[PDB]
Amino acid sequence: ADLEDNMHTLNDNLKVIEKADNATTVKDALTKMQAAAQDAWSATPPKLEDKSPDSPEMSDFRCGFWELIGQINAALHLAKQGKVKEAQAAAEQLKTTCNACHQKYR
Amino acid sequence: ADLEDNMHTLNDNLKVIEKADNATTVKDALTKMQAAAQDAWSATPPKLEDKSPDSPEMSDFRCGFWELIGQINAALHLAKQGKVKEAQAAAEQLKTTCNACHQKYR
Amino acid sequence: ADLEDNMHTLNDNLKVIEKADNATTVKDALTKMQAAAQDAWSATPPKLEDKSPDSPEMSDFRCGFWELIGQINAALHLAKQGKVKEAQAAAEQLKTTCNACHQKYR
Amino acid sequence: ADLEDNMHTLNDNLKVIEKADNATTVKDALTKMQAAAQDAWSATPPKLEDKSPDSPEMSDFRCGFWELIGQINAALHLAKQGKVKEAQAAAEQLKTTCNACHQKYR
Amino acid sequence: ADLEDNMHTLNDNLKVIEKADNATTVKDALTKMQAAAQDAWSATPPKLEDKSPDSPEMSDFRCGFWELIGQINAALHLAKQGKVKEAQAAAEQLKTTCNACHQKYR
Amino acid sequence: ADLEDNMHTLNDNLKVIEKADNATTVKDALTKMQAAAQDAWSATPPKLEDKSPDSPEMSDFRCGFWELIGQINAALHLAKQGKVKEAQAAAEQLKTTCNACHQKYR
Amino acid sequence: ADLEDNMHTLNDNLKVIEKADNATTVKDALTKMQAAAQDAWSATPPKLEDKSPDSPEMSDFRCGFWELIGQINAALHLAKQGKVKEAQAAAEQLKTTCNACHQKYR
Amino acid sequence: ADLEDNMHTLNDNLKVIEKADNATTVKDALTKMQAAAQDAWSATPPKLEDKSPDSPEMSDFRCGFWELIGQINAALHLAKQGKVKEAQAAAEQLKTTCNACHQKYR
Amino acid sequence: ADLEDNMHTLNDNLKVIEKADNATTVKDALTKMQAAAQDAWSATPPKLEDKSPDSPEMSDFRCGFWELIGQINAALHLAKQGKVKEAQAAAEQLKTTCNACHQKYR
Amino acid sequence: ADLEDNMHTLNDNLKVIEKADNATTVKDALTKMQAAAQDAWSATPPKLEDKSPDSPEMSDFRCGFWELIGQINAALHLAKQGKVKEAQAAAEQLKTTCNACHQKYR
Amino acid sequence: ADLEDNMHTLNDNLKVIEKADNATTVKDALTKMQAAAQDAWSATPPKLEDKSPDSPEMSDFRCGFWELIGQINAALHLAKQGKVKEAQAAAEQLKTTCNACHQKYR
Amino acid sequence: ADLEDNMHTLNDNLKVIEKADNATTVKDALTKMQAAAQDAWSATPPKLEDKSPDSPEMSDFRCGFWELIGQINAALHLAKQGKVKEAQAAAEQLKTTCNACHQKYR
Ligand code: HEC
Ligand code: HEC
Ligand code: HEC
Ligand code: HEC
Ligand code: HEC
Ligand code: HEC
Ligand code: HEC
Ligand code: HEC
Ligand code: HEC
Ligand code: HEC
Ligand code: HEC
Ligand code: HEC
Ligand SMILES: [Fe+3]
Ligand SMILES: [Fe+3]
Ligand SMILES: [Fe+3]
Ligand SMILES: [Fe+3]
Ligand SMILES: [Zn+2]
Ligand SMILES: [Zn+2]
Ligand SMILES: [Zn+2]
Ligand SMILES: [Zn+2]
Ligand SMILES: [Zn+2]
Ligand SMILES: [Zn+2]
Ligand SMILES: [Zn+2]
Ligand SMILES: [Zn+2]
Ligand SMILES: [Zn+2]
Ligand SMILES: [Zn+2]
Ligand SMILES: [Zn+2]
Ligand SMILES: [Zn+2]
Ligand SMILES: [Zn+2]
Ligand SMILES: [Zn+2]
Ligand SMILES: [Zn+2]
Ligand SMILES: [Zn+2]
Ligand SMILES: [Zn+2]
Ligand SMILES: [Zn+2]
Repeated sequence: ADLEDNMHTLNDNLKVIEKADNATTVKDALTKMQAAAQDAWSATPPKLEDKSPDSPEMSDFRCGFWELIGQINAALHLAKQGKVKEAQAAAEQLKTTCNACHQKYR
Repeated sequence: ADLEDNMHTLNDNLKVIEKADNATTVKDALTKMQAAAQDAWSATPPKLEDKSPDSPEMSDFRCGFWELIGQINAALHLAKQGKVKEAQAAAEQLKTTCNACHQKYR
Repeated sequence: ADLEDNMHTLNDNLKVIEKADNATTVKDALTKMQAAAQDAWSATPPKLEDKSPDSPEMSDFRCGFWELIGQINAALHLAKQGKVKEAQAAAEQLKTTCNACHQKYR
Repeated sequence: ADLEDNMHTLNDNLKVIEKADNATTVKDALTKMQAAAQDAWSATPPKLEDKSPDSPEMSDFRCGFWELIGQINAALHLAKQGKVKEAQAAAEQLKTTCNACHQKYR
Repeated sequence: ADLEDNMHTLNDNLKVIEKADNATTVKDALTKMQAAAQDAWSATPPKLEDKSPDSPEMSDFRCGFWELIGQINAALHLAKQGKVKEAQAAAEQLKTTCNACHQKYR
Repeated sequence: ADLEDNMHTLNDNLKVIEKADNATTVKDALTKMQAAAQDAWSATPPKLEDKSPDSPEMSDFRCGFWELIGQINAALHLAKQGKVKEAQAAAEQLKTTCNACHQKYR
Repeated sequence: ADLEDNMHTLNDNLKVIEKADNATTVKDALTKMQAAAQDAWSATPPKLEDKSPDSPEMSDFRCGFWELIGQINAALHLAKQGKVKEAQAAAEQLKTTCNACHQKYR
Repeated sequence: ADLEDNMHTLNDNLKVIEKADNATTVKDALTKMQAAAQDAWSATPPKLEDKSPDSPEMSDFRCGFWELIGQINAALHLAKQGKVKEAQAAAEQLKTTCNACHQKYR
Repeated sequence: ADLEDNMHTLNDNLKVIEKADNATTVKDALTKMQAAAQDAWSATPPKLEDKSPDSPEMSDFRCGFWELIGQINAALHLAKQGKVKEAQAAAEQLKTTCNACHQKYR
Repeated sequence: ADLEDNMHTLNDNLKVIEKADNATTVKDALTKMQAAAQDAWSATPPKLEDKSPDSPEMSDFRCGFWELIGQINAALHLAKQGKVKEAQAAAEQLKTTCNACHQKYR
Repeated sequence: ADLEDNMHTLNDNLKVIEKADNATTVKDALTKMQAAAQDAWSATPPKLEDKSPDSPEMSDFRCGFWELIGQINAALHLAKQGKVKEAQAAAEQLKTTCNACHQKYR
Repeated sequence: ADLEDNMHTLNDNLKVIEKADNATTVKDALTKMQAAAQDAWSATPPKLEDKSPDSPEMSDFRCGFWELIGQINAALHLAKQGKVKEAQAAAEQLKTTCNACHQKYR
């Protein structure tokens, strides 16, 4: 998957997460996100095509995915316990990371 | 994944395939369509919910999926061989099986 | 397992599913049922031993089994989500499929 | 494997089946057929190159492989029990499906 | 599975074993009996709930189950060696174990 | 792990189970208790080293551990079914087992 | 393996352990002893065939085997920790178990 | 496991590692510690629940965990080589990392 | 593998990649660099041995590896797609991340 | 598979390879030749049945297979790299090892 | 296992195979023999410790082992087919290979 | 890997072997050699590019790798027992095979 494909995947499964009524739908959504983020953190966004890889921009970009992956895991921790409303809340809090990286680098 | 979830998956991956430039991307997108159609065949569409599980439209519905699952495999055969533009021509040709079921039951 | 033992398995797990009070017992009963039905779909029933493998009755006998596994998958989908009562109700609708085969071929 | 390769495989292992004197030779032959049929049912025969995939010809073609796979499984059921003569008989009965599809579509 | 479910499972496979005509079928019945006796040994029978788990009754009840699992393993030993009649005679013999626990705690 | 390590492990997970608010957390605590009780049953307590392994003390010490592993398995049965409160009441009950062995060999 | 085969296996690995000069070799000998003692505990010795499986003799015979498997597990514990001499002294000690059952049922 | 239970696990295995006399106990303690720290790196500590997921404190909290797993990997590297005392000494240096996090965030 | 062992691995595989003529060779060499960098991130370089595990140079060191591990994944993404000369241009570009860390800490 | 069974396999797959247009087909055919030659090396040809297992013709026979198994691996190396016409030139060159053994022992 | 223990294993399983009454005991004895012979083919016998690794005697010693595994594979091939007496007779021919090595090198 | 790549691998790990101070470093080095030799024995050296594959040169070349693989296994046998000095000695003795094949065919 390219970068855009993986963003589309995270976004879709985020929508599945809010629509869900049970923990298994949520669990499986989060796992697909977890795979899209893993495939994506090594990508280079078009806005950073002329930075060296070592620049603080590109390492802040990598930092955004690791923070994203951290809270995806936190949401999965809740889902695997059956706490559907608490997982949906945790998944909502994930958008702060989404937006922060979008403001700077998208 | 409910039925429309998996319909959305099929649609997204049709779009990934038409724009790809390698067989790896195409292969993986096909594999996801395979997963989606397997989760979808045992579902009752809304417009068929009041007709018996034996009825010929329920048989004709689940027959449509195995025809789809067939041509996905066929396309997947071409992609596993590196034949990327023929795997893409087979994915383009998947739409007439999509339309046929849609005209009848969507 | 022979055909008669698979049928007795299918029937055992309907009682299990109906008396169940949690989703784990239901998913496991529905999993054994999928096992018994997979093994039984290739069998030859006493009253069709007379007949050709490509006869209409044998093609229909087999096709009645593809529809039972279908509905068993749908009910497993609910049970995996923790919806025990929806799972119970979907399994009770399965007896439409048992009856339609029995009338023709038992 | 192309379609012809897989037909050659089924035919060879069918010959191995009649030559056999033990259940393991038979079991392993049937398993190779089972894989050739799986690889083959999504193929398009030259005689159906101009039918749409949804036509009753192509779905009857798919139907022939599923009936074939059903009795391969039945033969394997016998072989895995040690019943060598009964498996060889079941494997012989498979030729009806072979011939029926050959008459129409080969 | 509760205790009663696993008892019915033991019963069913005793019948399956007596009518079997090959070793594969007895082995699988013995395998399922083993899985049943393993889930059941830690359960509490209705007539021993009013009692501490370290009482000799709970100890003798668990003792009966390990006696049963040994006789199933011995029978499974013979079945894995193709001795259908010997394993069948062994399965019949362990009825003496089922009965011993029954006129005690059932 | 020595015997003392596994005792501390048993103790920790009893506390974890009493404060849990979901089934996933009790199941894992029970799973770890099982792994602990399995490593510990073949150990020799300090007050039974001066003794042959076939003495009734070593036999009753090992007897206590199999009593414990049964009660953990019964509790694990309820937890796997989502019955958090029942499994929690079951975990509390097996404290009677921990104490019985303790005022004997500790 | 019959009972006698597994006895010879126990004997061989006792000798292998006494002459070993490292932990890997004792661990594997203890592992094979474990596999031997597991296959053997459900067998019936020649001098206890004239007897019901719930007699104290069959119960004490099976009791001896669980005593043995515990001492092998304790020795395996030390070997996995690299304590060759301690595991070697532990293997020698369980000769007292082999002898106890022998002047009883052999 | 919650954050507090993972911390109690991390602390348990430091005592295990310090009192250990072989490399197998150390590698296994260090493996449990890696488990507890992996599960805890995505948690939210009481005193930061107030705060944004992309706040400096949460980014720092997470980053303090990447350094603890790092050092735990290094100590596992030694323990896997059988260097128990070097492994013990590397683990005792781990408390620099525990302290630096506790001062800021406990 | 100590730190210089894994540095040597990275260097050798950089040379394999520049001279390869297929993506399989490049893919596998990249996978080995992945393994090497995973074993290397948790190591303390000599010139940093006296600075605290918290120090910003230790953080800046282990940050450098994840930047390297990132671009290896990125190159590995291109190789898995068959893009051999672009996977090689990405491996050529890996050197500026090598130099950057070397100028600072080698 | 008896010896002539596996000879037939080798022959069929030589023909698949010469006509293929991709490395996937060639790879899989080579993998099947690998399986066939592994099953075939430990067989005694008819014209060598009365010569001792030590005899130099039995040694020279089983030496011929490892020479064949070698060049199959070598061809398989080229196919795994995508070099389809060089993998096919190596498969064409396999025949001189076939002929050499045939002239001597067929 | 050392060379002498592997030989004692090889000899143990010949007696097992000769006294066996079913194909399962034979296949399992022949499997242990293949294990012992695989581990022993790289050993150095007492009377060749004097000698070079590329000496004619060591090359011959090793080559005598490739022929023993060969014949053990052939006998396993029969035992896997349920031909216990043919398997027994093929194993009794194995002692030609044991003798030829012993005369030269024991 | 080409032939030269694999020779470089064996040589590197041989250097790691003499530098090592523990059995795990040695074990892992030998395993990487074992894989390089496996990948290499089917190769054709430049000096034998004009020999037929069946010539005694090319089969002596294959013979050199099998002797090499035999002693790599012997060294691994020692390493897996913890005998580091004895494994380093066995690994040193391997150079005779290296040199012998280098004199003739390199
Ligand atoms: C940086 C660390 C990011 C994080 C965290 C997330 N996204 Fe993102 N996103 C990012 C970039 C650099 C881009 C631009 C890609 C490009 O090719 O220009 C995007 C884009 C998207 C899109 C648009 C997809 C498309 O069709 O082009 C979507 C739908 C999207 N992003 C969604 C999304 C969600 C839901 C996230 C959190 C769960 C998220 N992104 C995080 C960079 C980063
Ligand atoms: C029957 C055998 C079908 C085949 C083959 C395909 N689709 Fe489908 N589709 C089907 C139904 C019954 C429905 C309605 C489902 C509902 O719950 O209302 C759909 C719907 C879609 C949608 C929209 C989903 C939504 O927004 O609710 C899409 C985008 C879609 N289908 C796409 C699609 C594609 C791309 C297919 C083949 C490649 C395809 N469908 C096949 C039934 C069937
Ligand atoms: C055909 C496609 C069938 C479907 C679907 C189901 N059943 Fe069936 N069943 C079928 C036949 C032809 C027979 C008779 C076979 C014979 O040898 O007589 C049966 C038998 C049963 C039985 C009695 C079995 C016995 O112990 O003798 C039962 C209890 C039974 N079947 C139950 C059952 C249930 C609950 C089903 C749906 C879940 C079901 N069957 C489906 C053919 C077919
Ligand atoms: C349809 C559902 C089929 C079934 C069932 C079987 N076969 Fe078939 N076969 C089929 C077709 C459409 C063709 C023509 C392929 C082509 O490229 O034109 C064939 C051909 C064969 C062949 C010839 C192989 C060749 O070298 O071209 C053989 C040997 C063959 N088929 C054998 C065979 C056997 C043994 C079957 C049952 C076990 C069998 N076929 C089933 C279609 C179908
Ligand atoms: C104790 C050590 C037992 C052994 C060994 C066997 N059985 Fe059992 N059985 C036992 C109890 C305590 C009960 C009552 C459980 C309850 O909840 O009431 C039973 C019951 C049965 C039943 C009746 C189930 C029903 O739904 O009516 C059957 C059919 C049964 N048991 C069968 C059975 C078989 C076949 C056994 C040996 C193979 C066997 N039991 C052993 C206690 C014990
Ligand atoms: C015997 C059959 C026992 C059972 C069941 C349980 N315990 Fe145990 N316990 C036992 C002994 C012989 C000892 C002494 C071991 C020694 O080496 O001295 C113990 C000790 C404990 C301890 C103290 C550990 C410490 O480091 O001080 C604890 C906390 C403990 N045991 C807990 C415990 C729990 C929670 C149990 C049930 C779930 C349990 N024990 C059962 C013997 C036996
Ligand atoms: C019962 C609880 C036993 C334990 C523990 C051990 N042995 Fe055993 N042994 C037992 C019996 C009933 C028999 C007779 C079996 C028969 O079929 O006659 C034996 C026999 C042996 C033998 C002789 C085998 C032969 O072929 O002659 C040996 C060498 C032997 N046993 C060894 C052995 C060892 C080494 C044990 C402990 C590690 C051991 N036995 C324990 C009963 C029991
Ligand atoms: C942050 C990155 C931390 C690291 C690294 C370590 N600890 Fe920690 N720990 C942290 C917090 C924020 C807290 C308090 C959480 C709360 O809910 O109050 C803790 C707590 C502990 C405790 C007490 C746990 C309890 O049972 O209440 C202990 C014993 C503890 N921590 C130990 C510990 C050790 C040994 C560490 C290094 C190996 C370590 N912690 C690292 C935050 C962080
Ligand atoms: C830090 C984040 C580094 C990155 C990225 C790379 N290297 Fe490295 N390298 C680093 C250090 C601290 C050292 C010194 C280690 C020591 O123990 O002294 C090295 C050393 C090397 C060496 C020589 C090793 C030796 O002979 O002792 C080589 C050949 C080397 N490094 C190569 C190399 C390559 C090819 C890299 C990227 C592709 C690379 N290094 C990255 C620290 C870091
Ligand atoms: C010895 C080292 C051999 C090598 C290399 C190959 N073959 Fe072989 N082949 C060999 C023998 C001893 C026999 C006779 C077996 C018998 O039981 O009579 C054969 C036979 C064949 C056959 C015909 C089999 C039959 O119909 O009975 C074929 C088609 C064949 N061989 C093909 C073949 C190919 C294609 C090879 C390399 C690619 C090859 N053989 C190698 C011995 C040896
Ligand atoms: C060389 C290639 C051999 C083959 C093939 C077989 N044996 Fe062997 N064996 C060989 C040697 C060099 C030795 C002596 C090693 C020593 O340290 O003295 C042996 C030894 C035995 C023994 C005695 C083992 C002992 O306990 O001391 C036995 C019982 C034995 N060998 C049996 C045996 C059998 C049955 C074989 C064929 C299946 C066989 N050996 C093959 C060398 C070789
Ligand atoms: C034949 C059976 C060989 C054995 C055993 C070993 N090596 Fe070798 N080596 C061999 C050949 C034919 C060649 C030439 C390759 C070429 O392309 O010309 C080599 C070469 C090497 C090299 C040089 C690598 C390079 O950069 O070209 C090295 C470092 C090497 N060989 C090392 C080596 C070691 C350490 C061995 C034993 C463990 C060993 N070789 C065995 C053939 C054979
Ligand atoms: Fe139909
Ligand atoms: Fe008792
Ligand atoms: Fe940072
Ligand atoms: Fe030779
Ligand atoms: Zn991707
Ligand atoms: Zn989408
Ligand atoms: Zn779904
Ligand atoms: Zn069956
Ligand atoms: Zn029943
Ligand atoms: Zn194919
Ligand atoms: Zn053929
Ligand atoms: Zn249960
Ligand atoms: Zn332990
Ligand atoms: Zn046995
Ligand atoms: Zn957790
Ligand atoms: Zn604790
Ligand atoms: Zn390392
Ligand atoms: Zn074969
Ligand atoms: Zn060994
Ligand atoms: Zn022996
Ligand atoms: Zn290679
Ligand atoms: Zn190198």
